[PDB]
Amino acid sequence: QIRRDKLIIDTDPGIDDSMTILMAFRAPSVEIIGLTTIFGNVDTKGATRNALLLCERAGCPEVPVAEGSHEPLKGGKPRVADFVHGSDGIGNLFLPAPSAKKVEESAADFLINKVSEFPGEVSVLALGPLTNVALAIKRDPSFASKVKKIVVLGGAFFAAGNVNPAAEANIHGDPEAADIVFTSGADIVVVGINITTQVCLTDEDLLELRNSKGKHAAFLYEMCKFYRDWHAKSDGFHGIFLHDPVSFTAVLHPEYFTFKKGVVRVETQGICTGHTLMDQGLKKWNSENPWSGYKPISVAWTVDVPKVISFIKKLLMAP
Amino acid sequence: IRRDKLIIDTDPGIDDSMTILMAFRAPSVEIIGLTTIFGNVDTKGATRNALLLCERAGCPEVPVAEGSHEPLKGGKPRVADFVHGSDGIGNLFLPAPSAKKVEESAADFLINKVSEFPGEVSVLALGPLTNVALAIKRDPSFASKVKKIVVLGGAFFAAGNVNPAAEANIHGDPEAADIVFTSGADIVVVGINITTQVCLTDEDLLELRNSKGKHAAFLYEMCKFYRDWHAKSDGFHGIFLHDPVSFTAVLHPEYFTFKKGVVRVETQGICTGHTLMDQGLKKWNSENPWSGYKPISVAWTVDVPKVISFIKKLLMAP
Ligand SMILES: OC[C@H]1O[C@H](O)[C@H](O)[C@@H]1O
Ligand SMILES: OC[C@H]1O[C@H](O)[C@H](O)[C@@H]1O
Ligand SMILES: [Ca+2]
Ligand SMILES: [Ca+2]
Repeated sequence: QIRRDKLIIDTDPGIDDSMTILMAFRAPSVEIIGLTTIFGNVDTKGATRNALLLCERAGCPEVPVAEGSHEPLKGGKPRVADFVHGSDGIGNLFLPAPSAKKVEESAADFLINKVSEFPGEVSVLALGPLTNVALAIKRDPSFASKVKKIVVLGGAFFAAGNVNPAAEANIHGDPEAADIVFTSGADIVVVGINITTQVCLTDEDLLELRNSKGKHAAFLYEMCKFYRDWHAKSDGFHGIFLHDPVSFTAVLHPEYFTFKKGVVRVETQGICTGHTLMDQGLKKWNSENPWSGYKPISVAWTVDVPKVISFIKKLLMAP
Repeated sequence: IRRDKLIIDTDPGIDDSMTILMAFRAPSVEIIGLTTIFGNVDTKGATRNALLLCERAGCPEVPVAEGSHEPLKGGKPRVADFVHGSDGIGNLFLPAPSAKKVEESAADFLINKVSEFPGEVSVLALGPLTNVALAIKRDPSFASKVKKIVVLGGAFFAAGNVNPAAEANIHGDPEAADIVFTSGADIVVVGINITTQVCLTDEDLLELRNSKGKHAAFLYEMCKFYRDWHAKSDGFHGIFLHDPVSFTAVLHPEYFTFKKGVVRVETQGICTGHTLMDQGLKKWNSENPWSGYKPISVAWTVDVPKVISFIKKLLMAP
């Protein structure tokens, strides 16, 4: 009935990625044109397996799943967040293998091809390390102008990281890729954990979800048991933060946030590897520095927490 | 009254000069020496200004010990002459002092005084931390014997002032700052996240010039250049009070709140000079560069009216 905006989700499912993907398949204003997978919460092969299973669970096994890079741009087999998302990446449910199969092309080929087929039409929601997006940008200098918005869940702006004091997980997963994306000149919107740690579902909210008429309520509640237990052990919070679902909310309802423009750079070496730092442009520097001359991006600054929670709950609890 | 022994390590420097003159007039403080470092001006220029400040305050007997001419990594340091003027005091070009520096380097002066009075000597660090790091490396007992080190430096979850990542003192010597912060000494750090909240407007500066303050004319004259830099760079008609706020933390810690946490400094890459604190509110799954070190105190909030009132009272005192 209503106009659908084309969206590619680049993801490492992942418990909150899974919640976001299932919400996105239910959003009537969205047309998911594909899922592109990356490592982080689980190895890339595990992320592809979960993405194919989510397409089957949502009743859309025809939605293409394109497998991305198995390692960051600097190389090396990545250590994955199995202590947060379980050994299978979805809270240790150990589900049977999907029947649907991934497409032949890589995530980077898929991103380039779709953006070239529908110029200015396709937005990218990046929910994991930015390796595939950086590969597309490096391979295609016209990608930045052809893509619509790139909404990124990543970074920690003037706030503690979540892998260590300096870095947020997605950026730490591939700092070089994040620096390439943020300096690409594309229309980028970054939602850091400085924003998403303000948006939580309590144990009571999780029980409300389990008791709801939500299409995937049972599955969402089961995955969230492991996820909630990690938040209790590590952050001392009884419930879960909503990271990937808040970035999806910034795609559909940017009016629930305020944004600041600024050049963003990523530290790629030393103790602060993975740190994201924005130059707001409020001070005139005496000399040039690593933030000089780049095109600024939009950084989520404040969030209307009740409006975001209401929107997420509505999609999760929808029959 | 009983006076707390204090060594001021400094790169004077316009706000360093304001702080030094305030410290010489504080009855609860005994300034046992000034140790100089580069930053706002080359070390030789900082020594010249420190000796001139001792003369101006009527205490030319106060020892001035010259410190390192370069940061620990070596090479000629960048000087903030665009902020503090070519002479480091706002282009006043005043005659050189009669008083002379002592023979001992700043690092050896710090070591010797701390060893003479274990647990009793405090250090107020107003510039890059090179001399303090040299004292820690040269004397393994220094960190345990110094009473407290109060540092004006860093930017905690806030923009730097040399570039988006780094505050000037830390950027001046990142390796030295990392040595000081991981030394295990009783350290208190006051970052520019705190001091950019404390300002003197053009009206406050005029009130100072028109006051009966002992050093009012000199302070106002130095601040002309300083204020012009703030107008051009920060878009603020007035000055921030950086070094005087750290001195206020020494005398009136009750005007601030502090958080404990391990602090590390980035020494390479685009974020060279960045200061980052681990608040310890999250249990990490595995060890990281903030693990295992002794935490330090980081100034977190400030009662701005109380700090401004204290600084103004000291600056305007006859
Ligand atoms: O730091 C949070 C992010 O890392 C993981 O990828 C989570 O799913 C989320 O995207
Ligand atoms: O960044 C401010 C500091 O740098 C300079 O040394 C100033 O005097 C102050 O100490
Ligand atoms: Ca994710
Ligand atoms: Ca100083």
